[PDB]
Amino acid sequence: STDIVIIGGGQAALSVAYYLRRSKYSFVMLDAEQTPGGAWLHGWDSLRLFSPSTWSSLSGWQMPPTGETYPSRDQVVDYLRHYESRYEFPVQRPVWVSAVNNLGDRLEVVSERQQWRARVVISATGTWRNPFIPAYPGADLFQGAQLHSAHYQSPAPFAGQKVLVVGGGNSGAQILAEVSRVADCTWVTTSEPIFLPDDVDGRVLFQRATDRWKADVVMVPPVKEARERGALHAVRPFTRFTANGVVWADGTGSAVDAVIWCTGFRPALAHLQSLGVINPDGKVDLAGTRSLQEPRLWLLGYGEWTGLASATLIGVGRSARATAEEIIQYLDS
Amino acid sequence: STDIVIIGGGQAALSVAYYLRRSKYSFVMLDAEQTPGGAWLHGWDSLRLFSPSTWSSLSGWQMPPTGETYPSRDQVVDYLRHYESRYEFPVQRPVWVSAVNNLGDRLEVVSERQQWRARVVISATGTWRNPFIPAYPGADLFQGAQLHSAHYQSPAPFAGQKVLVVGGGNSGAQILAEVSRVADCTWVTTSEPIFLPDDVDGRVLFQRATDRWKAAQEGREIEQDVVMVPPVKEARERGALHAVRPFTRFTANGVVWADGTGSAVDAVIWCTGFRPALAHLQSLGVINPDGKVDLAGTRSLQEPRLWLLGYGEWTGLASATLIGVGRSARATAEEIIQYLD
Amino acid sequence: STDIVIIGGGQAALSVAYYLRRSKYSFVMLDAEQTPGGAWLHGWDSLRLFSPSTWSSLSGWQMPPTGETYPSRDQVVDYLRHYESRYEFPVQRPVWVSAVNNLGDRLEVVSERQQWRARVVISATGTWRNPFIPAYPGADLFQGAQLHSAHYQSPAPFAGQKVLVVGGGNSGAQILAEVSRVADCTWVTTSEPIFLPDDVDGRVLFQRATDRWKADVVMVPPVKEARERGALHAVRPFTRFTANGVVWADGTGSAVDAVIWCTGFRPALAHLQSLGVINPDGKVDLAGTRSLQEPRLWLLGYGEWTGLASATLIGVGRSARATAEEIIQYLDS
Amino acid sequence: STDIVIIGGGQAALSVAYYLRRSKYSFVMLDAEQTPGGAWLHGWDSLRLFSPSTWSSLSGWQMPPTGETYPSRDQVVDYLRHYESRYEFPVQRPVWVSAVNNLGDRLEVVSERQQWRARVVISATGTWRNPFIPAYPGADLFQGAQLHSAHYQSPAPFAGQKVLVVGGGNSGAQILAEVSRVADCTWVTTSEPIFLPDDVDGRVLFQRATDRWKAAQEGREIEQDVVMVPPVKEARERGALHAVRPFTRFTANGVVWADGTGSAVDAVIWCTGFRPALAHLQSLGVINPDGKVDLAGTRSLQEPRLWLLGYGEWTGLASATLIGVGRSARATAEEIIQYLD
Ligand SMILES: Cc1cc2nc3c(=O)[nH]c(=O)nc-3n(C[C@H](O)[C@H](O)[C@H](O)COP(=O)(O)OP(=O)(O)OC[C@H]3O[C@@H](n4cnc5c(N)ncnc54)[C@H](O)[C@@H]3O)c2cc1C
Ligand SMILES: Cc1cc2nc3c(=O)[nH]c(=O)nc-3n(C[C@H](O)[C@H](O)[C@H](O)COP(=O)(O)OP(=O)(O)OC[C@H]3O[C@@H](n4cnc5c(N)ncnc54)[C@H](O)[C@@H]3O)c2cc1C
Ligand SMILES: Cc1cc2nc3c(=O)[nH]c(=O)nc-3n(C[C@H](O)[C@H](O)[C@H](O)COP(=O)(O)OP(=O)(O)OC[C@H]3O[C@@H](n4cnc5c(N)ncnc54)[C@H](O)[C@@H]3O)c2cc1C
Ligand SMILES: Cc1cc2nc3c(=O)[nH]c(=O)nc-3n(C[C@H](O)[C@H](O)[C@H](O)COP(=O)(O)OP(=O)(O)OC[C@H]3O[C@@H](n4cnc5c(N)ncnc54)[C@H](O)[C@@H]3O)c2cc1C
Repeated sequence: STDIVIIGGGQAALSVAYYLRRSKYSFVMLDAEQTPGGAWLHGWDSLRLFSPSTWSSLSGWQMPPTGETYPSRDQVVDYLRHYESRYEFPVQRPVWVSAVNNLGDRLEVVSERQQWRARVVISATGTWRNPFIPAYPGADLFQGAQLHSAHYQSPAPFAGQKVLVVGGGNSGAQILAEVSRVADCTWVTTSEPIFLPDDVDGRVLFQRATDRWKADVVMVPPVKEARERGALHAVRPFTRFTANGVVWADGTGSAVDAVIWCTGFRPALAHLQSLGVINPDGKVDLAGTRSLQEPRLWLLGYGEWTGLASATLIGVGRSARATAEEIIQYLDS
Repeated sequence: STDIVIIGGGQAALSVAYYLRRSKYSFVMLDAEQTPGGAWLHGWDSLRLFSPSTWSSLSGWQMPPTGETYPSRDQVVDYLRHYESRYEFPVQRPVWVSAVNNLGDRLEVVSERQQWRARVVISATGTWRNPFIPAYPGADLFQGAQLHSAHYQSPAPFAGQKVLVVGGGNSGAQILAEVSRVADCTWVTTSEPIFLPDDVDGRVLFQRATDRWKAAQEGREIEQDVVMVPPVKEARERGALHAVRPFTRFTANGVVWADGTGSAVDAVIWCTGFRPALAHLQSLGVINPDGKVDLAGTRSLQEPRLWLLGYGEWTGLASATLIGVGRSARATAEEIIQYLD
Repeated sequence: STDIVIIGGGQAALSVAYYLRRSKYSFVMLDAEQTPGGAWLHGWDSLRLFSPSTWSSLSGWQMPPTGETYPSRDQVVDYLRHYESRYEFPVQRPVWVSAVNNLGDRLEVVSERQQWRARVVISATGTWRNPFIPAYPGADLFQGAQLHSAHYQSPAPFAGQKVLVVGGGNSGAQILAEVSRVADCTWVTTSEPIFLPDDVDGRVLFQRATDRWKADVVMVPPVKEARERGALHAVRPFTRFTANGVVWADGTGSAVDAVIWCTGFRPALAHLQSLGVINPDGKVDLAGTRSLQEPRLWLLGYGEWTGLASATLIGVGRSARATAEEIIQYLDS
Repeated sequence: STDIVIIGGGQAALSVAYYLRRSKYSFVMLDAEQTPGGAWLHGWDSLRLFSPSTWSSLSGWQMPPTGETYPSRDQVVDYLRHYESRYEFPVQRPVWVSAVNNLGDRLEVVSERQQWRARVVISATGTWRNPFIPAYPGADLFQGAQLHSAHYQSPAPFAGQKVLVVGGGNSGAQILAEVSRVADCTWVTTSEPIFLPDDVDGRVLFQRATDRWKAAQEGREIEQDVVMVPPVKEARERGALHAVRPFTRFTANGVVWADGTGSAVDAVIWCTGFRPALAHLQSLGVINPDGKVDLAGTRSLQEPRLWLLGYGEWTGLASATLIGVGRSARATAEEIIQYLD
């Protein structure tokens, strides 16, 4: 029976925890992973961030520099691990929160073995656990291998395969870049993908949304190398799957052994279905981070819908600070 | 490492289990509840079915008869309890399945303490755990009590309250009927609610969809409501089933209607229904934009080792009813035995 | 060679014309119809507005009252006719504007027989001429009659037919109500339709957006009568057409002789394609009424995207006044 | 009241007309231009094709040869003029078709002064009249000159200017090549542009899509750029084909790039291409959300008395080219003669 339950223990949770720990109110953080790390523990082997440590730091404690390379997955995990420990956050892991229940004057946060009664709940569960794969005509038929980027690890199993990498943006480009080295790939995208200039990192992502808060594909090394191997040519979605291929709009067929779906993610709010707050679009209605339908619930770190850049290391701090503030207001009054 | 994992242990799971247990293939059933009973364990005190035991029976073993008329919640729980035990289904409870993962040639069904590798997964998790409450302007402001029908228990806490019962169909009518006796209620509905004739039960629900399933099967063309259970009939006689149309917004302690007038509201009981409770399938990527899965019959198009059973009209006409879930449950079992053979 | 060309001569054009005519600057209005009236000239026979004349008036001159009935189509046409004449707007009709061309320091507004050089263009062409019919699998096959609400006139040709009325909101309900009297109808809608209370008119539409600017189906008589004949039951979209029917999700077939598509309209900006300003969504990017890409172009009266309630008689005046203001500013400076 | 109305009178219209004129059925061609020529009448002064006359010929009558290499705009206009006249196509010009209306058993094709009742409509209106300019933050502010390639004529007005040529592919490269000589240009492109080898013309465009049409026909599986025309080659030699990536926003007299640096820009030539010019089909309700029509081949699914020809890859591989439009034009004629028979 604590004041604030933070569901999830990734960078967003950590961020809001940084801003609450000095306050009066109790909190616990529940996270589904074995160790610290958030979704980063499930990045592919070669995954690196698209901006340096300085543009990939949570509030307070900057990510330690990395030597001549954008931060690696393990390095991000490390930093979250150390960050969590540095500020001595009380995180219970592994814990799967199945539901958040309105018991009247407390919310109940429920897992298999334990429940927590709370005055406030912050849902910071990210997106990784809710990957999106669009349904195409023929999916029933397609015998070949299918793997969402969430679960992409290494290009080895795709060695020699006819592979479709599906979905634009950074994951598709980074995965294509890697898998095109060992397999014959086609990048399928809904729109012609748009690249940043070679000399700017994903900082420009943060910065664009700082301009918008004052009111596109990063050319990371592998992706740059893939341009040089003439492998970033994208095409438009196919019309349907066949048993071992796809048919494109022009009526032609192609063989496909494997599709890597880099089609992104939805907010992983399963644990909020019990609250009735999940809107038709699979999100929650918010003002800022705050649930309109349930104002003791805050949602943090999910995407543009919870705050410009909130689903980034550098960016999640604005809305995390503001969430902490609004929550401290709520609980004072 | 079994052949079929049935996620959930409500009447739908039971139904498909009845049809697989005689086969060669292994299965286990995982269910979230403490005991047998499915969502029925969470019905309100006075909840009764809208059709007799004969029209509320799973395959094989009929529900034992009940007096005067209509089976009670406990009686339905009882029958599921006994049904499960009668056919000796191996159900692990309580188990919360958090995700279904594609490991290549097995699906992994995952809970906190245990995982199961399976050749086939049947998701029969119902809707109760995914109640729907529509957002209205002002929900942020509304200080008064809010309770979805999922959690409605008894009218006692609403004693004397100004209550909105929101949402038509059977739950709203049955809850209104009960809560109007002790509180001042307004039934708010998107459309004028439509009542069945007083002398027909929810059997007509089943029957309509049998006509429509005779139609789809045979190939013929066809075309295209509140049961008057006792309490609901009584509520008509107390002139209490007058419904009005949605308000425009909440205020801190009321709602403002379209005409601009305000009303005080202490409590809103949302009888606005439920979505399919497929949280455990988000990990599979199969959840479509409408929060469902794309199916042919019960079968997942995107993931054909996954079947979905018992959720609603979208998994089969009448599949989300005791009597009705058996068609699609038999056909799921058949299709699954085909797949594995 | 005038200062302002107003393309289109419906209520939106009229509205902005009311606000410019007292100013210094010249303007002409070009409209495609034979007579005054805008899209109203193409309403079905029984079409009436969903709110009284007082809640269906343009600026200045109120619509004359109507006796115990919401204003009729002819009455709206009449009022536009008289309104246009009352303020002596110079409207050239019939004139089809095919394109708006950037000639440097003038825009050129082009029709077959005439061109106009202008400092400013206001596009107030409404939506009627750009009806939307969604494509369903099987449309190629469907032999039966098809008619968008734009062209619906009377229920007589549907006499005895198996009819699908497709699309919710007011047109579907009003057309269903009428056609269900003489044909066997199914109302197909993407979502369960939501009715206003019986004693409130489409004024509540205006009012909702006045609340939002300070910051759903009207039960018109026929539609009320149709509820009483138990005919407003809606169902969800079918999955596909067959040659003489549709197949629903449950796999069942139904015979359909006729589909009336009440699936609405897009903005009728064909004449702006030449300007390059039509965004991917088939609209123009705006601040208020003003084209971002082409700031001598204003768009008025189209929908929520040009202004809350701007596509209504009562509502179009806010954004029409503001357009006139912004245009008078532009041309002074 | 004719059988077939062909809307538009460019090379696509001509092509399908070649294939219908020997048939029994009447047709008329309506075209918006003052003279024959299609969009070619609006090409820039120095515009030449990217492949020789032999690879730029419509069906039947080949384009007459040209010296040194590559047919000029006037030469293409000429050939369309003569082609139209040679086969005596009845083309009404200038006629702007504003809408195509379904009157039941005829389609009505409408212009200001005249209407035509038709059993079949072929929309062959190209893309030129629907140029695309993407919106960037700051477009409201940008005071400097803006000109889509559609209207580019000559580099003279850009003399000495700081110019952005926006958009890759052939137009941007050809316009840059010309304007870089007289102005200070930056080529802005979404991706690094890719050049064909110096010794191959836009024939390779046709040929790629013949391989792909041999593939679709025969049923085999297959898989899935700037021609180095003379001026463009010259521009490489002047080191002027260096492209950069889109800027982030316009300012009043410049752009700000991603790195945060600013540049002055007097003029932007948008070589960002074209959409299908189907305005006259909005009235039919057939325009899909992507601004196209749903087709099987050339044929409208929603309105099967409507065919669309010559627009791009979506109406047929290479159909928006002189050499390429003939496959789909023959097949359209065939399908239309079938329909009417
Ligand atoms: C492929 C990829 C590349 C990216 N690259 C970058 C980059 O270069 N720079 C950048 O700034 N951002 C990047 N991001 C974005 C973002 O920083 C990561 O997505 C990060 O995972 C977001 O952290 P989070 O805390 O919002 O979500 P997560 O890291 O997912 O944290 C949520 C935590 O909550 C847990 N959880 C979920 N549900 C429950 C439950 N019911 N009960 C208990 N725990 C639960 C999860 O297991 C997880 O441990 C990238 C994202 C992806 C997918
Ligand atoms: C108010 C109301 C009245 C109704 N009245 C009738 C009636 O009169 N007659 C009739 O025939 N039908 C009626 N129904 C419909 C239907 O019979 C019930 O909804 C019933 O619960 C459907 O059974 P099910 O097995 O499909 O779903 P459920 O009964 O919910 O069973 C699914 C089981 O799966 C479990 N589960 C969910 N998620 C997980 C997970 N991740 N891991 C493990 N287990 C999980 C649930 O806890 C539950 O135990 C009614 C429904 C409602 C809401
Ligand atoms: C079925 C229906 C019912 C409605 N009911 C109501 C109601 O009850 N109350 C209410 O307030 N609103 C109602 N509306 C909304 C709105 O008031 C009407 O749509 C009205 O038509 C909008 O007027 P407008 O001037 O924006 O558009 P329009 O009336 O279409 O005016 C545009 C004019 O521009 C012309 N035009 C188009 N393109 C060109 C071109 N290229 N060159 C020259 N001229 C051109 C058109 O022919 C037309 O004459 C309704 C709309 C519909 C469709
Ligand atoms: C810069 C550029 C370079 C190109 N170079 C080559 C090349 O080298 N080789 C090659 O093979 N192809 C080339 N193309 C492609 C193609 O040959 C041209 O686009 C050509 O115009 C396509 O012919 P069309 O008949 O399909 O379209 P169009 O030539 O535009 O003809 C359509 C006709 O219909 C008319 N029209 C439009 N709307 C209406 C209406 N509502 N009513 C009546 N008439 C209407 C138009 O005015 C036009 O006269 C090029 C295209 C561009 C833009």
